[PDB]
Amino acid sequence: RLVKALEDIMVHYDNTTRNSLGNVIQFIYGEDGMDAAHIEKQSLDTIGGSDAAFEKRYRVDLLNTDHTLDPSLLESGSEILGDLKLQVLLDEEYKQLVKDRKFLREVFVDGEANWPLPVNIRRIIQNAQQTFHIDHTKPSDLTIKDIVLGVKDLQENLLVLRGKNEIIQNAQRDAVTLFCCLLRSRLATRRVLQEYRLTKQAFDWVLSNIEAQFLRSVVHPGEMVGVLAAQSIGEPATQMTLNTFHFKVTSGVPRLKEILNVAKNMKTPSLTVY
Amino acid sequence: LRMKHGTYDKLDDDGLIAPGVRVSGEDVIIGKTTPISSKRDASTPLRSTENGIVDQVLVTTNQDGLKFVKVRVRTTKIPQIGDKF
Amino acid sequence: VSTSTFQTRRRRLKKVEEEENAATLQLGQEFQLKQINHQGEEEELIALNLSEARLVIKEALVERRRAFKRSQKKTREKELESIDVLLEQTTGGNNKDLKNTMQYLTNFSRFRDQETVGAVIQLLKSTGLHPFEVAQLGSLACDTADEAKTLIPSLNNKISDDELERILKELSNLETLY
Amino acid sequence: GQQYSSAPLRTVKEVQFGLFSPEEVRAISVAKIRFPETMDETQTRAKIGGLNDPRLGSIDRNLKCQTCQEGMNECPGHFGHIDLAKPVFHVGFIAKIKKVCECVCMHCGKLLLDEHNELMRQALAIKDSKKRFAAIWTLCKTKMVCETDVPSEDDPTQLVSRGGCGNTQPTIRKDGLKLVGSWKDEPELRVLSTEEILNIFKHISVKDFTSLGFNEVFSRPEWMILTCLPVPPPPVRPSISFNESQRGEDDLTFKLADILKANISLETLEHNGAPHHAIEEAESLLQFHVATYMDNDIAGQPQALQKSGRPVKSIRARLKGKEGRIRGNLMGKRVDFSARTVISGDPNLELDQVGVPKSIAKTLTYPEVVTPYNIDRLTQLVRNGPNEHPGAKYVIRDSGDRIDLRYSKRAGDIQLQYGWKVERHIMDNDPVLFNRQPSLHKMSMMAHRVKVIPYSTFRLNLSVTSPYNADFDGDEMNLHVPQSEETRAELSQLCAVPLQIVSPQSNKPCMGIVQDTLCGIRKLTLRDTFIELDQVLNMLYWVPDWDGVI
Amino acid sequence: LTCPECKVYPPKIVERFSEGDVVCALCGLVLSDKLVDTRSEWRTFSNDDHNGDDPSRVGEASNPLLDGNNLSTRIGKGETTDMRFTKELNKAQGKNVKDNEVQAAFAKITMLCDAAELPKIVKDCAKEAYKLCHDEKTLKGKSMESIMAASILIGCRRAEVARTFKEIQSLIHVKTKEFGKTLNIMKNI
Amino acid sequence: MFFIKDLSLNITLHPSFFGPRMKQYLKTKLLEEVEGSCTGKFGYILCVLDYDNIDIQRGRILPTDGSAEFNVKYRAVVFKPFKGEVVDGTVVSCSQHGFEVQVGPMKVFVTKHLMPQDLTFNAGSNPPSYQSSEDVITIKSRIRVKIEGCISQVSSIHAIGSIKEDYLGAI
Amino acid sequence: AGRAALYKEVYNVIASDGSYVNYRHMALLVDVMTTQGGLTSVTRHGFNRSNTGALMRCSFEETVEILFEAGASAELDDCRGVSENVILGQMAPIGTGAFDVMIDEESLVKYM
Amino acid sequence: LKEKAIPKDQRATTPYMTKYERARILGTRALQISMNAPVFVDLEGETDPLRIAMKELAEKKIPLVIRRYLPDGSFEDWSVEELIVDL
Amino acid sequence: LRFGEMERDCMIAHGAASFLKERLMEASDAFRVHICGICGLMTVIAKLNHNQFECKGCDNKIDIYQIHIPYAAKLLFQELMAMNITPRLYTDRSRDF
DNA sequence: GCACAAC
RNA sequence: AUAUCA
DNA sequence: GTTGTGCTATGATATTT
Ligand SMILES: [Mg+2]
Ligand SMILES: [Mg+2]
Ligand SMILES: [Zn+2]
Ligand SMILES: [Zn+2]
Ligand SMILES: [Zn+2]
Ligand SMILES: [Zn+2]
Repeated sequence: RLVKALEDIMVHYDNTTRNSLGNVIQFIYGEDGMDAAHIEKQSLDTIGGSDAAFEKRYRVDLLNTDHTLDPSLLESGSEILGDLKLQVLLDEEYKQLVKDRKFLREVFVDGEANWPLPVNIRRIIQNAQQTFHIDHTKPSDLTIKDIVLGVKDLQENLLVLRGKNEIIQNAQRDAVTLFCCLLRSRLATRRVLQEYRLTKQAFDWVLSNIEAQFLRSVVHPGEMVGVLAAQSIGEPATQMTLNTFHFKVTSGVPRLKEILNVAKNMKTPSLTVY
Repeated sequence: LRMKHGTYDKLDDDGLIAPGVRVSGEDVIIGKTTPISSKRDASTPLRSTENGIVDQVLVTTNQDGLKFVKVRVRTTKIPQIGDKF
Repeated sequence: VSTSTFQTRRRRLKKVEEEENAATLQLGQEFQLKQINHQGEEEELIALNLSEARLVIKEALVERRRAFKRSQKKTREKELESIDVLLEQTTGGNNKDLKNTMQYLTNFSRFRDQETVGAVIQLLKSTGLHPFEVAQLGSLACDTADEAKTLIPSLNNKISDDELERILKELSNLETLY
Repeated sequence: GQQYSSAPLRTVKEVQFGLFSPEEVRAISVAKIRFPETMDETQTRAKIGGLNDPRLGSIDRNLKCQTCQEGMNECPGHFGHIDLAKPVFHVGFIAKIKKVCECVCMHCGKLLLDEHNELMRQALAIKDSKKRFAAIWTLCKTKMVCETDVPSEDDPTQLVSRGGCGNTQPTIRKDGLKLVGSWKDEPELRVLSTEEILNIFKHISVKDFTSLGFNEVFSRPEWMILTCLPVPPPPVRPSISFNESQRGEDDLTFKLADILKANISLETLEHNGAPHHAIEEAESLLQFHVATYMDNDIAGQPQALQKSGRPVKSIRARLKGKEGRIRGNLMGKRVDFSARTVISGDPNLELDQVGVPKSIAKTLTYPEVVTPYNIDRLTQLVRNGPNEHPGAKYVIRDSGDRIDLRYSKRAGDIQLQYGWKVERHIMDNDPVLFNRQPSLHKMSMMAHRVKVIPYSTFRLNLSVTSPYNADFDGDEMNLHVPQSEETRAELSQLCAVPLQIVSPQSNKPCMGIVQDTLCGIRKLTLRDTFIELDQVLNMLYWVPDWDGVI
Repeated sequence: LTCPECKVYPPKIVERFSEGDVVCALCGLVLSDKLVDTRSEWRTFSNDDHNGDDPSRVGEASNPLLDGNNLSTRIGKGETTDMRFTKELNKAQGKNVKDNEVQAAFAKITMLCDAAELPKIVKDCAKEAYKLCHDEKTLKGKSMESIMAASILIGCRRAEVARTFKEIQSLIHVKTKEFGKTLNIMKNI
Repeated sequence: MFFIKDLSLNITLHPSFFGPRMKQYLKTKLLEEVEGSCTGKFGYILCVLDYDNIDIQRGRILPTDGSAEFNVKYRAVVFKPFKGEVVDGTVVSCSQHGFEVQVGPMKVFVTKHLMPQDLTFNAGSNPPSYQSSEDVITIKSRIRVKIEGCISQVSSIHAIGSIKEDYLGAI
Repeated sequence: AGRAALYKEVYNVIASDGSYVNYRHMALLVDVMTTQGGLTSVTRHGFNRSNTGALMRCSFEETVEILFEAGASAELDDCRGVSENVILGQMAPIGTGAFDVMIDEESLVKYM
Repeated sequence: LKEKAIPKDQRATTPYMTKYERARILGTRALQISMNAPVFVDLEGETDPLRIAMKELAEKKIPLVIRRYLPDGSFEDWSVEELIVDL
Repeated sequence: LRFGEMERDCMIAHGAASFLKERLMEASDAFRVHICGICGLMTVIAKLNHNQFECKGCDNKIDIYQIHIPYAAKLLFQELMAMNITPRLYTDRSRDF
């Protein structure tokens, strides 16, 4: 029944999800436009922790002796101190970071950090160190501008939806909202220089790989998405054993019938009052 | 008409194989024709997936006296790979 | 593999709809005058009188001999002969249909030169009759406006009796004396 | 093969459903069908100018198919007609027919509710033909009078006269396969006869039945009532001639003969002195046979049974269930170039390989096409013959002529021509679809790489057990061989095992290390575990990807 | 069939049923590809399905030698059935019902064999002996209950079922010399 | 009459022709299949114009065999007779039943009964002719005919004509 | 809000077994049940009562009663469903069938 | 109507080749090659028509063109020369 | 062996469209009928030898397409016709989309 | 034997 | 049709 | 309120009239 109901749902060449009638079901497959097989659980960082430790991790204050970047972290660090033009970039960067925070907390209200997102950024930073033999004791040749403006320019390249009009472009910005939140939390100026100790060469490679991997992760038009969905649900419903085990709401297979039949007379009706 | 591609040589003129002859796939154990007019072939071949040696062959008539013949085929099945235990 | 046209039609299942064709200018569904270009623009029907048809085909069969020699890189009575040369060079040779058409066109054409044909084309196009009628007027030589309106009943009242006689006068003059 | 036709090959783009106009049924038909006799020109061996091939389809390995010729493996079979004595209901629309009658004025033919009515104006606005009929019916099933006089859309003071006729409408109810009316001290009750209905429907206006969902060209109400009967050709109802005293006819051929017999009977009754009640008695017999032929599982009615006590396989019932024509011959069907056997595990195979018994590989075939690349290699295969493993079974010429290599005397001599095909044995590294039922998700069918091995089992790597859900307790699996160069590309590029490793079902790999290897990979990994030189060299060598550096 | 390439008068051809092909044994040319299983195809007409669940079971076998070609189903009770419509449609078959009635003399042979303890192969020979001699001018006007009493010994004398003429004199009836002359004018036919 | 028509044919190419002389083979296959054919729908397709600008377009590749199907758009001169059309032509045959007049690629038959009163078939003439006092119609003369009707036999179009009315006949 | 609670209730049935299905698959099912305007059941009188192709609807559960109605309503099947092309034995418009491949003479003369 | 051909600029689909597009191109070309279609690449001893088609595809010398149908009837033509292969 | 519904769902979920087609046609049923292009019926009297066609009833000898469909599909349409239903097959579209 | 659909 | 197989 | 109407796991294999 599940298959025969999702049969003709697929993704079309405008990254939309329609049936044999052209009726729109989803506007961008999976709401993100990503092919499920290319997704991995990743820690969203930003979302949790104390405000105090968040500040310790992301804030850079080139205008303050203590909270600036130590000249051990980069070459330009000694002549970076007090640079008013630059500090507006980092102020922007950190303002955008705290925006993401209050947003992620509006999206995952329980504060869960680990969600499935494409492109494993943690393993790209790893592969960048293993590759360029990053020296965790020598200053990098990155400029604040190199890092900050680089990550802003990458973001504009992670396109799922092309389309010159405004509506499509908006649906584009929206489908990359959560990924870019992850992205800014991992290539934040401080974190790049202090925790990853990347070099200009490594950093540029990392941004290159991110873009190329992101592209590889978007759904291919033609993907039968619906049959795929029915099987993805039908199959583990077979492995379902209740078959309780060692031993008051109806769960498992018989409850799954109710849901699909939209049975008006359900066995275990209840409501959780807070 | 419509003879079986299998071989009929193992048949004695009574249309039966004598017991003791070794058989094999598609070979003709019992020769039969259904005259209609000269006559079509209604013979019984050994199952194509099997083989062995004919164990015993008996000729009889039934409750109303129709000649009918039973043929036993013996094989020895030696444990092989896909076999279940 | 049945060669198709330039226009579309709704298959109402009732094949019983086709009408006949006459000299009430009811040509086919195919040959009605508002028809469509390969580029998709709506142009008018093209019916040729002979002379005009004889030139189109001749001009086209020569454009074709050219192209065949390119790819090779890597008096009326006299014309009847030259034409049969051009055919054995450019056509499939089995084309008895075209071979007769050229013998016919070559023997029945009133105007020989492209200039003369153009003169007929100019003259007959101020009258704004059907393209079928101007073709007939270019093919059938007539002396009286009655002869015309008898052999081309499609006219009757489209053009005046005396204005049509003016035209037959100018056609008779343009007529090539082989 | 199947011979060439100059007709343009096209694909089906639209399917236009409708009902058969009796005019059309008559027009298509290539035979009259007059007699309930099968063949037997009285104890003979030829078809009777009456039922199956009166002029019709052809069977029995004989061309004769009315000029058309061709015979069996080309002839689609063409239809005959049967002219019914009186109209009868098509069982499928007894429903609809009753509903239409409730919507239309009987004896008049007008719709019971106008655009003048306010709720009907709304129903008539509906876009879906099906939903519109629903609304319209629910409105004027209760309208029990054909109005002549109706208040205008200005004010109820002056009435505007709509369509005439001012009769009472019967409350129509279904009694068996008959429709019974009732007009309102004690009402008038009688049976609406088919001829009435058929006539009332014809009078229904084109704009009216169009509003009722019908369509002026393809599906008119009057065609819900059967007047002419399309007779299906033998292909749809095959016969078999066993041994001159045994002959098998299809249940439809039986059911048809009853329709005919019942028809011939009622025709004689009407022609003769019509005894009214002895005719309607014979009509509702005809009604039954025709009805029971399209559907034998009818609620309320007795089933038509076939001597042995079994009920006649109606047409409905052939399409219906799983194992029907839809679920079981179209949406799924058995296929050639397939194989099945017991699986067993093999730790010495690659993940993407599959162990194929030599016996199976010698039976299954791939029709490789001769080009000057494989021309030498194929000539050797043909020359091997179908007995030795690396060889071939058939050679197919350009004409479509196929030659059984096991019967040609100059087998190795056949000078292959480019464009000819050679059906060769499945060889090592040919791509195959491997499948274990029930195929619950897409990893239950994966493209593998043939390794021809001995013994009678399919051999697969253990880590591939997890998605097929196979244990080796006597499980069997299915192999399918692609036949096109194009179709194997679809397997190798899309369905291939190594591709299916990371699954979209749950964004994680669905295949892992299992059983022995999982258990032993722990015992190898302990800090206690040390290995000495002699056995280390053996482990190293055992890795095929070893860089040769101790 | 005969191979178009070879053409030798005894056309040596094999039916490779297993590959579903008809081959010429000499040149190897395949002469046909569509090939059908007659056993399983015959299983669709004469099966073991009396219940009605088999989707393969779709026809029924008949006997064109004995009852000619009379295809006819019977109105009977089904799962969802009112006992009213069965009666009406059966009372309607009564109005639709001479030599098409002399087939009830098969019911005379069948009820005689079952009273004489005779096999199913004997009845079908007695019914074929009776169908091919009951309208003969060579029998003309013989005792009509002694010509079917003679066609039972004709059916027994081929099916190898030992039945003396005095054994059939006990059944019906038989007038000895009357069904003895009739047992000879038919024997010539 | 004698029209120029915008037509399109579907040719299918087997992959082995997917070489450099592809467009050439196609235009050739067009001139083979279309030129000198005859259909009820368009008449006699006599000659294809502008051999250089024949549009080959792109070829959809069929999904079973590798072959590729094109929709070749071309312009042609056609000939389709109509009832009521008046045509000049030549007599090609002449029997006791009438005579045929070859007009363009098509013949038109003039039955002896759509002929002037006194114009009657005389068989003593060599060759047999129609011999009025002021007319002689035989196997080579030029005639003006009025087409009384056409018969479509999808391979050729044949027609029947009259010379009875005013302004017709010999010329 | 019903769409959400419907995903939530389905999610619970999968997570109660300790299993995990990627959000999109469940969201797709749920999104399908609700784009009609209300809760469309995955049953013979739900999803199979929509206005899709007639052969498609007939391949699940109601077969003949769907084809009779298809006849009297003079339905037209546009053959975009996978079911139709399978019944018809044509290359389905799915995956490898979601586009078309054509030869270009211009560039073929370029490469050779 | 054939006005539903979206022009070269104004194309808006992925400039990357889809996994099925590539599968069909390889299959299609391999097929034609095995049907003796001319080969547009120096086969360096290669004999398997799929292996050859892959060599054609990695040299961008397949003269095919994907016609991408949109759900409303329109289409965008892309040539394998221009599509990006990153699979 | 039976390539069933569930085995079909898998070949779809994979996107292997041609494989599905080959498995359902070449690997099995695979029949060719001629249809009239006026009524979408299969009532054409195709005498392939004489290259004559014609669908009388439409009196059409010019508008005929040949198509490739499963025999079981041809069986299905003939059975629907048997029941008065007209499964009309057309080779051109008329609907947009 | 359900469970939901129409009388 | 029963029995059975995973 | 009652009736009435669709369906109810995938494939496989072996006999019995
Ligand atoms: Mg198991
Ligand atoms: Mg297991
Ligand atoms: Zn035929
Ligand atoms: Zn009325
Ligand atoms: Zn031979
Ligand atoms: Zn037709």
